[PDB]
Amino acid sequence: AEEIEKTRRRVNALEYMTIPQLEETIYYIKMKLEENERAEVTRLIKVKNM
Amino acid sequence: GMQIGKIIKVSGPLVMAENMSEASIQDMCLVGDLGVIGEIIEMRQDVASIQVYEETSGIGPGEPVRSTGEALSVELGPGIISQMFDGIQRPLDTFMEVTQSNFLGRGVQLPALDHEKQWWFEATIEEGTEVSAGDIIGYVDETKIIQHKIMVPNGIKGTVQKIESGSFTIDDPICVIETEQGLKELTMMQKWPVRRGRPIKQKLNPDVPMITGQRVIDTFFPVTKGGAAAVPGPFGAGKTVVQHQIAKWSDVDLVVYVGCGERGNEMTDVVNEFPELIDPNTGESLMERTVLIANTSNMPVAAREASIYTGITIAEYFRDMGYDVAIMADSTSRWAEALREMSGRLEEMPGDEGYPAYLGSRLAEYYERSGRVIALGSDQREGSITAISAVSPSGGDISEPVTQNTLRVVKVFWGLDSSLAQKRHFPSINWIQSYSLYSTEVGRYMDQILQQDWSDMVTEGMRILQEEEQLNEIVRLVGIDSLSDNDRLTLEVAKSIREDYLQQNAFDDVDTFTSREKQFNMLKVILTFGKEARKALSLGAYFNEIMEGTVAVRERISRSKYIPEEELAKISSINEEIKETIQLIVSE
Amino acid sequence: RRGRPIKQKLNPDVPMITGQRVIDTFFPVTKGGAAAVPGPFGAGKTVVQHQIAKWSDVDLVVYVGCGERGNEMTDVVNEFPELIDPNTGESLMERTVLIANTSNMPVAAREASIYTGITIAEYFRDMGYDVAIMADSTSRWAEALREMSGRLEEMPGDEGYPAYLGSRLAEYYERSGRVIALGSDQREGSITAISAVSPSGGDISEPVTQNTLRVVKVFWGLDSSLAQKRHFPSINWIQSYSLYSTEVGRYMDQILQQDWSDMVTEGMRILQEEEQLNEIVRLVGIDSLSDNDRLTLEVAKSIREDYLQQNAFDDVDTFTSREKQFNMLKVILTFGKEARKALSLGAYFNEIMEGTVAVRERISRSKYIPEEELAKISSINEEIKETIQLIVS
Amino acid sequence: RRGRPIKQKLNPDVPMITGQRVIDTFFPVTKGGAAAVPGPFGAGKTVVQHQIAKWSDVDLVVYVGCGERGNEMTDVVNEFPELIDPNTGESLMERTVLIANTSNMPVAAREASIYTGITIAEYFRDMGYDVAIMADSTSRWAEALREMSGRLEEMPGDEGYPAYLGSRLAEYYERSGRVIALGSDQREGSITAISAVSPS
Amino acid sequence: EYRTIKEVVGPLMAVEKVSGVKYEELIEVRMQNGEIRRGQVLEVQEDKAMVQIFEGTSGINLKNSSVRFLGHPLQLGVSEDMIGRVFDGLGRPKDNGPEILPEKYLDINGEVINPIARDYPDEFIQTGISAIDHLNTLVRGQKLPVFSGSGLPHKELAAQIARQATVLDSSDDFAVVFAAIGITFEEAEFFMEDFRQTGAIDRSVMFMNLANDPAIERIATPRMALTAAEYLAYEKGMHVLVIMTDMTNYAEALREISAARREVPGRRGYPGYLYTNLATLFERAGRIRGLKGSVTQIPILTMPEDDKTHPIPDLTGYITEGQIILTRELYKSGIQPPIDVLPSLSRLKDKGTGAGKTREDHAATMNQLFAAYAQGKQAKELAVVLGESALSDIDKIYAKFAERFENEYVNQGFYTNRTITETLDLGWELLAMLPRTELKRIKDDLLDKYLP
Amino acid sequence: INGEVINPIARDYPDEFIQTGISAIDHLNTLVRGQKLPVFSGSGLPHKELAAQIARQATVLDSSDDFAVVFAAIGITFEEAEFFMEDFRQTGAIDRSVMFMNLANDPAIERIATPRMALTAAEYLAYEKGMHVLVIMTDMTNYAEALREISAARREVPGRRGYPGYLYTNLATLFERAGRIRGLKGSVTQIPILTMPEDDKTHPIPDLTGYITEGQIILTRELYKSGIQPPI
Amino acid sequence: MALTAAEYLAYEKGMHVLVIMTDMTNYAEALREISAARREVPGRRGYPGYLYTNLATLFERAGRIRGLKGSVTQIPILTMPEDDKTHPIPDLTGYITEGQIILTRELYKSGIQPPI
Ligand SMILES: [Cl-]
Repeated sequence: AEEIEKTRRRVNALEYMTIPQLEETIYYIKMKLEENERAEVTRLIKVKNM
Repeated sequence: GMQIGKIIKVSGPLVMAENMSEASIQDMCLVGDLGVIGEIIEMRQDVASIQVYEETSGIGPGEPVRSTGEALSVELGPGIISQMFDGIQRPLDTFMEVTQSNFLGRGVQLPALDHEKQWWFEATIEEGTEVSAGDIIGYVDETKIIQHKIMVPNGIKGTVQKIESGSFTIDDPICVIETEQGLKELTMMQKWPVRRGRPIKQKLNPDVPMITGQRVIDTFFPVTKGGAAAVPGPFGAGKTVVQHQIAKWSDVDLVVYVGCGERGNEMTDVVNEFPELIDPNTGESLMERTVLIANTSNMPVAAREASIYTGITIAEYFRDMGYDVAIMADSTSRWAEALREMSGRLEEMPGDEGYPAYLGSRLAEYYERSGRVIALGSDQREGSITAISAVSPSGGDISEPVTQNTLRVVKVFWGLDSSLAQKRHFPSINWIQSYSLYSTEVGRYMDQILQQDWSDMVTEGMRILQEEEQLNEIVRLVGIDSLSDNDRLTLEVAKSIREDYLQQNAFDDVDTFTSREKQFNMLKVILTFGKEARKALSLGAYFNEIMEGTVAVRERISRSKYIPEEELAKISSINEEIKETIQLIVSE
Repeated sequence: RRGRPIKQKLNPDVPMITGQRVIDTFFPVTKGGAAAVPGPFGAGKTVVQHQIAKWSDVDLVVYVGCGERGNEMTDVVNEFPELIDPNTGESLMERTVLIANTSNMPVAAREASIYTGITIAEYFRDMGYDVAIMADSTSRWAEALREMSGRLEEMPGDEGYPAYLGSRLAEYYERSGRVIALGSDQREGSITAISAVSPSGGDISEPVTQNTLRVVKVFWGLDSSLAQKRHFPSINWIQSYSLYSTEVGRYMDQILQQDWSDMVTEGMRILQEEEQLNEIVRLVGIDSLSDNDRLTLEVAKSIREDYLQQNAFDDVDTFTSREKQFNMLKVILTFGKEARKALSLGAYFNEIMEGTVAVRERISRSKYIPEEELAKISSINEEIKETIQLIVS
Repeated sequence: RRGRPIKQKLNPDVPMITGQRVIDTFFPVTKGGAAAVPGPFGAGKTVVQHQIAKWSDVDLVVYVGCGERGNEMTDVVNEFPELIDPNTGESLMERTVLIANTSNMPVAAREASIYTGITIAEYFRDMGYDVAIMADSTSRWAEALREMSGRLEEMPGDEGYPAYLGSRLAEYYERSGRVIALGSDQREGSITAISAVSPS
Repeated sequence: EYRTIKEVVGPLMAVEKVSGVKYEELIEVRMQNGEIRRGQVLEVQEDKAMVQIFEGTSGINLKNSSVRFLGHPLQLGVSEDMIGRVFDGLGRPKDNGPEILPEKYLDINGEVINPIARDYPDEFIQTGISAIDHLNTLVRGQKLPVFSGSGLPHKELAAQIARQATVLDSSDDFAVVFAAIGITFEEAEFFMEDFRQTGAIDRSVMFMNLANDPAIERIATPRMALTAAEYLAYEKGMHVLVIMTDMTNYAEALREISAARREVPGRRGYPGYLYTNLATLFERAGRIRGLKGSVTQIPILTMPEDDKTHPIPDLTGYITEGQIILTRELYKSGIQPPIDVLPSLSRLKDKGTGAGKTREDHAATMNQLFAAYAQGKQAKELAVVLGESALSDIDKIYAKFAERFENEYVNQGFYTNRTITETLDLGWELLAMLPRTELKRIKDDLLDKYLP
Repeated sequence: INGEVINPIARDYPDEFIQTGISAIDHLNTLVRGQKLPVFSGSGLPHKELAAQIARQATVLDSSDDFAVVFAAIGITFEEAEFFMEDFRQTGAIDRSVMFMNLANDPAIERIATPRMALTAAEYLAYEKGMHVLVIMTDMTNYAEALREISAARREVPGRRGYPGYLYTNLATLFERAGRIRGLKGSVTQIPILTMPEDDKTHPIPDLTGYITEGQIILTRELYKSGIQPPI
Repeated sequence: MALTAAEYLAYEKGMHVLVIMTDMTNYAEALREISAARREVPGRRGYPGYLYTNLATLFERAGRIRGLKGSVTQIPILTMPEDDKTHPIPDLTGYITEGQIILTRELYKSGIQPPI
């Protein structure tokens, strides 16, 4: 019974903490990377016209 | 006939030319003395900014720029079938013949069709007849299969004054029409800009199922005549075989194949294997009713972008005749790569992942040009274009811009799966991930034309497959011997659907095509076994007794796919054997 | 800005003795080689470079303070004259040339300090000397190019750096190397380039580091996480590499008459295995780890703490000879090998660890054993084998 | 755009009584203090700020509808006159000034509404009153600045906002506070700033 | 008429030597081949006007083309004869119907309602959908959107509300304005066939914009629709319900147009003025003091990646007065419509419920049903993670409640219209499952009178 | 040195097995005569040793006539160029080879010219002299960086991730100068070699290359750190 | 201004000077305002390419001089935007200064004083 509960805690740690934190961070970084790429081309277009 | 421009600047792929004030925006041009392919992107006073789609090395100021006086267009007329073009309709076979080389020389301009070949024109309209766009004035027996119908061009309206049968080239005047602007002459060839959709009378709902003969498709994920389907193409999933099956078995009149911008050695395979495809009805090459567009990755970016447009304009042309056309594009991911390249070359504000912000619109423009229509003309004839498009994202992820925008405007998705191919399950169509939004309407059509509860059978068939997924997780965890008799049965019926129905050998003489009538009979017996065995369980019989008692009849079910079309009773009579065999089992 | 002409460029195949264990063993540089040390701020890049400048077996050191802290130049002029080579009697300053253009000195002079330094190094190279040139930091040179590019309103590359950044860096590093100099004598000389790079946020994907890694052959990636737990030198052993490892391995095998190449490969393999194990442990726990995997973690721990970690401020630990390095690594691997056998003989991980406390303490303090007393390290191998066999029975 | 002159600012050290338990107890604002209320949509930001407007022990409320819903401005004009003080028999509307520039009204006027409001607050502060200024929402003010920055073809800073976003915000809040007002009286007054923010 | 086109760069065109040209003025390009394209002045400077052509600049010869400046912005010719008629995105007839004679022409931007003249949304609109009418009530003058996703049945829900929506005790003054934005031919056909089959067309005005129509036409579409709605509401005295889908296609079109002008992109690539732009649409909803009539809006949108923080649903939620959420979990359970009442909200619902509007037991049962369902779902999730033996006897009752609530109450079918009386009565049936002692949100007077 | 574009219907399909002598390739990712099969590597990975090995060991079974190897070095260090040249001489592979060596401190315009010079030599030996030619080119990433330098000098606005919009056309024009041609005895086989910046396969250089070439051989740090040679 | 006063008091008036400057983030923001107004070619986050150099001209104004009794000790204070140490302001400052003392919200919330 104790081994079942120790396994259960490791399952819940992954399911309710570890995995969601990874999913949300991946989504965030992916978004932030795209934003910076657009800001970069925006600057280049400005510098172009200079 | 318009003013020739003079180059004032060469800067990489960008060329500027003055004296261009008589040209137009989006005109195709020949740049420099060599006369390489280019396009007018901008105009400031008389100064045109030109994107050049071939090497500009060796070009400098002072050299001429000649506009073609038109945007990218296609020649449409006798001599177009069985030919292989690139994205801008360069005749690849003719290039070999004329230039006597294995190369597409820079500056070489050759007409898309043969303007010297004699054709027999057969006149079918009488003099004095009032005509307008779409009206058929005659026909040419172009190939061994296809009759090419000569239609009155868009923009022409009036009274036929002179017409007769005879031998002509596509440049000869075959008809005299008395229009408002006076007497005008028609030839067998008309031009059309690839970016503009050929006009119709009315767009209709595509509600008639295509018969592909491929069971997984016709039954569970059907596409209609005028519908559209997306197909991911991972390596080793048997995509090309599925494509070949659809091209030769589907009940369409003509096929337009488009290679968008493919790896050189992969494009060669298509060039090789497609003419080797045999038309089932006539025994002729499939090329007898096929137009093929072949672009390698080093074709001009303009040809790779125009690939699908050049192809659908041609499809629209044969659609206007009253034909059913399949347009098959592979790969639209490579077409979109050309759009991504162009977006960067035009210094635009990029959309998602570097694709232009108008990616979604361009895809919508293409797919909405396919469909079932009433063509122009007094006949009010119907034609259709059914679009089958391969996508091939880098990682095989669907959520990427190209596949995502495609699935917003198409209603069918055939999810080819490489893991199924590794399990020898062919065709490798994932029955869980795939879908058809035509299923409900096709179901109504099928129930009517069969006078059977076909839609009830299909949904029940999918339900068993869906439940199989759930039951397999339990088998993996608990074990097969721990399931109930009802669950063990469901797994067997699902196994029979997968093996005896879904799995289909394209290279087997009989299994390569399954008629609509045969598909019904096959799904009937598979489900009838499930029904009778389940009725046996609730009457006191045991699962193993049913299995051990029905070895002979289940093998008849497994061989049903190989039963000839003339002997469909040998499938239908399995139903009686199932009920009789299981009856004895319930007894004993 | 003109490279001093030579007769012939040669292959740099003689390993530099820096005396720093992680470098000499896992990521070595040869005389005539080029190495970069990219790291975040506060990762100890300065101590690393000073250690190399003071302990390397070259004839001359050209140290270029490029756009950095003024006190670091003051530290060098005060410390160097006090560092006496006992085999010579001469200080390190009597073999050093210093070029200083601090961060608040004129920006354009950062580029000049770089070229001033390399030309002086080439001059002494031409005499037949082995020279090491330290550039700290090349990022400040790149930022001077970027600021001038922006003032000329040029179309920039990534992060505002001019698009010709990679070409400039290439012209510098291609001036380093082992050569035959001009003259009837055909004297051999060399320049070894050691350059600091300072990527923002520690992100090595920035243009300066990326363009540098395309032309240098050794990468000593400094790590913020190692620095925070005071693991020095904070070289990331998973990220770092040396293109000279195979050749240096051959040289060392011949010098030591030992299978040194295998030992280094085995050491790195254990470190790579620890990394893969840690990927699981972090997202699962050490609960289900077998005795073998637990042994792997202990051996890797010993490699990290007893070998890789090295205190530049300890009189003995500040420098480790090749032979002492060999003996230390031998001992560490030997414990792993003997413990491994004991596990297959039915002994438990917990028992093996509890019975070897005293000998593993000797391993942990091997780094402090005097060079004249290397027999106190080599003898550990016999204590390992005797102790572990006693545990088996 | 110019803060009304004072003698000197003082420490805002007297807690406001909003009567809202979570605020007065755990996260209190003082008279002359400033409070930001950033939240996602549909989190009750308008109910919170209305509660503060009607219950806080200030002499006057200046309520600025900056780039938001028209119905919320309609709710204020309907409800405020109906909220009668039992002691004095006066309504909340009889001590309120309302400034409204809704989301679909001219965008530049969002910035105008912010400064119109704080200046009126300073005016009543100078008389020796305690004033609350509610800005809902300051995010829409920043959007206005971003729109104009684009028209002017300025170099964008963080998220397309102009580089002077931070200093504009800092200058606004530094106009709030407890003060000794000008005059031989040396009278004291305060402005307490309550600002909604609407982070995407 | 000017023959002074100076530059064409992409969809953008510069016209020189002009006078009296205004910002946003509509223009007309007569091509060298007689073809006519319309455009809009984006910017006007001295003697130059920067214009964008709706249909693009492909094929245009500069020297032989001419530009006419029309002297007015984009307009809609309005009439009461619009009811029963189908138009495209620019208000052109799409149904082959008779000639339309406009009473007047109206700037499709409309005017801003004076905040002081605006009347708070009030009174009940019966949609016939229980989850809406009872728990998330739609009020006259409210903006109440539907947040959906790809593959979810928002098009069936849109068509159901469109034909079922009505006002009680008020005959022949209700109309629906239906705007389709950037949708495919086949989904347009779905809507057209459904309206005609049910007879909903007879009380509707339809504006149908397709996926392959010009992006500028796609963004003009909702403004054409709202201009028609305001005319019918404020000038004809009608209660008008405006349903628009898909607002996600609208924002994509806006982003496409924004990128064409090379404007600085905001969050996730969408324009920095996305909020403001959406507001100029959604704030046209409401009522006006002293006027008969009202405009009510139901914007329908698909949340990209089912992400509610995405700029499209996010900025919409900052503008609207609540939201109706469709979920895949409920859709996969066969619930029609798959409305999740837990994240759904109507902020103005109080103004459309109670005695004289619906019935006196409206608010109490709503509070109780919502509370019981949330507790029921909570108990269900507890049974999932810890097992059925982790629930108390009461928790089991609430779990069973949440099942019937989803299966019988929320689930009604896409062609079933429930009166508010039927919805309220059905709510009492579900509440009767629970012990009377557990109905703590309802006073004893209501319990004694209604509880079955 | 620009060459001419091969008519897509003039190309013949790759038929003959090429034995590289490397198990992980010959067996699991077979190289066929006329294919373009690139190596995707990274900084500090041993694509140098693999390139030398393949050029050294590559052969077709039977045939008698052997491989002429065109080796192009683009923007590499002298130390690496000397390794290649000395390996070719010490094994006699130089007698089969034509080498075009471009260094990191050579002009950007020379780096751009190098692949075109090498491929022009290959097509001449193959399509005019009837030889079977194996073309090995490293490092293609150095080629791409040279393009950015010229592009910036013309003040061109970059496309995705800082590279020219026409990068695809550019790479495609180089990599498609390969394969068998109908009616011709000789052929060109290509093995482009590139380092993936930050080991990122979504980077424009390896991403676009994979769209053009018929597969890729991938080297990894995990295998190399474990002492696997070659770390495929 | 402050550093000129400091170096004066230290090196011309023989004092030991402690310099405290807050908030350095507000200094960098002002630099960016001017850089943006001049339409200069932006670096990271819109900050000018010369941010490191500019900050160095301030922080390097500290230390001691041989033969002089005085000294300048600097304690600059900056708030890290979004608590992000990799932001240009704390990142570049860290490459210049002789260490840094970092306060965290985690330690602060746990009642640690100072939350270093
Ligand atoms: Cl809100």
